[PDB]
Amino acid sequence: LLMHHIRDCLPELKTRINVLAAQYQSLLNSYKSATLLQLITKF
Amino acid sequence: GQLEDMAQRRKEAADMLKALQGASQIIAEIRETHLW
Amino acid sequence: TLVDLPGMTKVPVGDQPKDIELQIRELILRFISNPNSIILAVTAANTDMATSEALKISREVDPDGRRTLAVITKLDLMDAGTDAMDVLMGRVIPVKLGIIGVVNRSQLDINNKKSVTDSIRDEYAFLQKKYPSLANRNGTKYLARTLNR
Amino acid sequence: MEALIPVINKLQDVFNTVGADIIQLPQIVVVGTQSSGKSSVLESLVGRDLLPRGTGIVTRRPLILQLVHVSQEDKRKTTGEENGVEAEEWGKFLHTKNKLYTDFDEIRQEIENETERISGNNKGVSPEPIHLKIFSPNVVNLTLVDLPGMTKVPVGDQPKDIELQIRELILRFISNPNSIILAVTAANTDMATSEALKISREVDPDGRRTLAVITKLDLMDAGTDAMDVLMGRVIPVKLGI
Amino acid sequence: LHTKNKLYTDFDEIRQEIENETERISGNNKGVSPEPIHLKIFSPNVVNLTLVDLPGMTKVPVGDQPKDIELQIRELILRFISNPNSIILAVTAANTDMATSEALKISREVDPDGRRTLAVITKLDLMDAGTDAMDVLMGRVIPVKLGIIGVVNRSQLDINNKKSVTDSIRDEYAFLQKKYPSLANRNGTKYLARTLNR
Amino acid sequence: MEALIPVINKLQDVFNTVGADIIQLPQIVVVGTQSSGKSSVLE
Amino acid sequence: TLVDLPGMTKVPVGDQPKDIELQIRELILRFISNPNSIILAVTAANTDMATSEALKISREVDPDGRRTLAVITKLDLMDAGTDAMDVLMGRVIPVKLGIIGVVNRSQLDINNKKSVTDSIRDEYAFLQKKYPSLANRNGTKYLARTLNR
Amino acid sequence: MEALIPVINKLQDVFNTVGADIIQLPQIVVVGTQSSGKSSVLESLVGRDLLPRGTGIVTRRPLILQLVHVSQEAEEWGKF
Repeated sequence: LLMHHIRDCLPELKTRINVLAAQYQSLLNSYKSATLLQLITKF
Repeated sequence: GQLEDMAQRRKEAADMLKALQGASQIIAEIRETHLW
Repeated sequence: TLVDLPGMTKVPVGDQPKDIELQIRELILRFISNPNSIILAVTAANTDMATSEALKISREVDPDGRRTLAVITKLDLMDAGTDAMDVLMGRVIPVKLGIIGVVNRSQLDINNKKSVTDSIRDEYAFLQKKYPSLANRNGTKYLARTLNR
Repeated sequence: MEALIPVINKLQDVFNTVGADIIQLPQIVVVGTQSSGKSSVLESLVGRDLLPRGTGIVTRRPLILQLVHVSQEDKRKTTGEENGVEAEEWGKFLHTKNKLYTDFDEIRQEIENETERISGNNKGVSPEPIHLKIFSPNVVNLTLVDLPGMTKVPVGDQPKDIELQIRELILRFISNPNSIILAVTAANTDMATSEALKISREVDPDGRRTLAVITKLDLMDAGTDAMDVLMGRVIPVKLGI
Repeated sequence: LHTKNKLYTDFDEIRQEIENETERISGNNKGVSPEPIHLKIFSPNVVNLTLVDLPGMTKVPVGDQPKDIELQIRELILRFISNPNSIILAVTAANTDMATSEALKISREVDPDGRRTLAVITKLDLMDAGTDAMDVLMGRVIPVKLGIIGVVNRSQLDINNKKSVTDSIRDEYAFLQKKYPSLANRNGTKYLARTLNR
Repeated sequence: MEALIPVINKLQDVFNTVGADIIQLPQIVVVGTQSSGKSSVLE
Repeated sequence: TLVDLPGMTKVPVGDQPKDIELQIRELILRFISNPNSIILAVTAANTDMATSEALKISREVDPDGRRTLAVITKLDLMDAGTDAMDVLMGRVIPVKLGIIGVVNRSQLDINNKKSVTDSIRDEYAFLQKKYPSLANRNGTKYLARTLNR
Repeated sequence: MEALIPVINKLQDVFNTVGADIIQLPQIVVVGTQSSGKSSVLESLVGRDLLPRGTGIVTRRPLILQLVHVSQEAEEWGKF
């Protein structure tokens, strides 16, 4: 029964993992040396 | 010559994603005959 | 310093001053004019977010949301059908910090010497149950970190 | 059969090392009415008495039973994370320093002492679940989780929030969608209602996990109808009876 | 009472009258009505007692029923239980913990103290060995002032056979005499009524 | 002691016939699910 | 005649006209000013009774509330531990007609588009839950009697 | 404010030592419908209960809950 449940939930687990990853990426986007050099030159 | 909330959220998200991916990979590595 | 400001005295009944609503509005405007006051918007989950006056008043001075945070309460008592999944994702309430939900604690829990860790675990469990993929976006620790930021 | 248990063990070890307990790995959670035979079922699965029963329950911390089958081909996997052990039956605790315990009574006493030390005067819960691993040839590979029931009997007095702590622990354990909730009930409480059923209905509108286990089916009386006990036409469960 | 006060010797006439009243007052829809029927029953095996039989929905979908039956039943239960004067009688199948019962669960919302909630066990013909109802009676699961009363009812096969009430009573007495060695006296129609009054 | 219940029942029946269920008096209400044995015990 | 005019609105939020609030207020006053018009104010129970905007606008032009009737809908979301039985009895604002509180369908019932009879049953259920004595007054029958009078 | 315990004290101490104006700490101003659990959320963030909460009205007036610590110019208690 445990094996059957794991197999059944495997697609659901993959879908929820993908949703979590997408949400994390979106929130990270919403929230280097070249940029620092450009800022120093501008200053 | 010379020249916290967001960091915590990023760290938690990265840790959760890594754990989930590792668990999924380990489960996949299990033999097919042992997943019926 | 913790201060809870009632949502204005719309109906002056009793010995309250006639201009009580005007005084409250002026005080709120003065408080929100400067960044010294943290504009934490708290709205009931069951009630429509747009109808809530907290977000409407908060967005007047800080529409961008850099110094304004949106909080949803009454998650435990929220009725079925009025899911807040869209609100959390920001599709309806774009917030530069995100929407953080908190589960209210009743008098019995406080009287039972309930610890903060137990409340945090209960909130995480409720978020997992109701939200299959938004558990880490409404933690109490995350709310505290956002307030500190 | 020999792969899922090592997978769960590795996942638990990784979680302990990283110190994160936001979610729980897939497993089977054993819940039911007080004195419903959960301890008896666990002892039968182990094959020997190693848990309290009756008015003697003292280990209120969550105990994770991870039975491991013993075979010639499984020696390397069992000894991969530890040192070679020639004993047919042995046990260990992850939180301990790889200590090996064989006697069941000694293991029970050590578990009770550790629970008393960690919990202290208060009998609440701590974020350090007890991990138990069994390597015996008479037990097949299986993982179970043991939690206290409605131990309202005055066996030493408990904190007023003991019920709240137990409910929170159960909810956290079942929070994982990949974890099955095992409803252990006696013959009388076949499928009508149970704490496991209530929590399953609360977490999800329906819940894709419903297994009923009936205990003490030997001392019954002849001439008593038991059609609903086996067929379960009243409230059939997805996983059967 | 609302009728001409005619006495119906056969309960088939009573059932037909109830069906006609439901069809007329509620029209085509078989939903609940704000005018509960007034039924008077005079039998020598019962004493002064008042009971309300709310609509029931089959667990396994059988036949045709109104779509809004569930919400109507929920609202009717909420209205009935919330009254402090009326005690809540929760029918729980088997000796399962009444705390987890759906009826008691919903009642706890309006009765957090549980000082006026009662649970009655049904279908005790399946009683076997193991964890009996002793724990429930002792309140180990949760302390209840009113306690729990055990009642034996007909089995599924007996119900399908349209067994008479007298046969059910005889079977209950035989089971109590054979199964319970000392708790048999705790059951019985007259004893059940006395316990309810207490 | 025994004549109170008939009086309460008659009052409740009269009030229900009038069409008002506001009146509340002591009684017992059976709540359960079909096939749970409520019908058998009621019969 | 039954008319459901737009209610009072706070400062515009989003794409609404800047001066829409003034226009709405003027339109409302153009109709409620006449004594013949009946001001059946409806306030949700999810918020404080003193924060109702309908009561505020009624006080703005009808401080005595001679033709103003208070209605409290969505009482199923009303906060526990608070009762308004005294208000319904006219102790604070006595009225010969009396205050009648109609209960609207619940969130789940509203989503399901429940029937009027179910709404009346839910209203009676909640009235018995809170105050059985005033349930008859709060029932739709008293409202119909008041309309007939 | 779990991790803000020492930082705020250090800021107050350095501001006092340097002789600059002692700017008042940022009061938490929260607005919205009553009985929305604002007090409960604030107490959970702080970790201790010091405001009215539970069912019913949870706020009735802006309260200046100024927590003053010595040398800044379980044991929780009120004083007027």
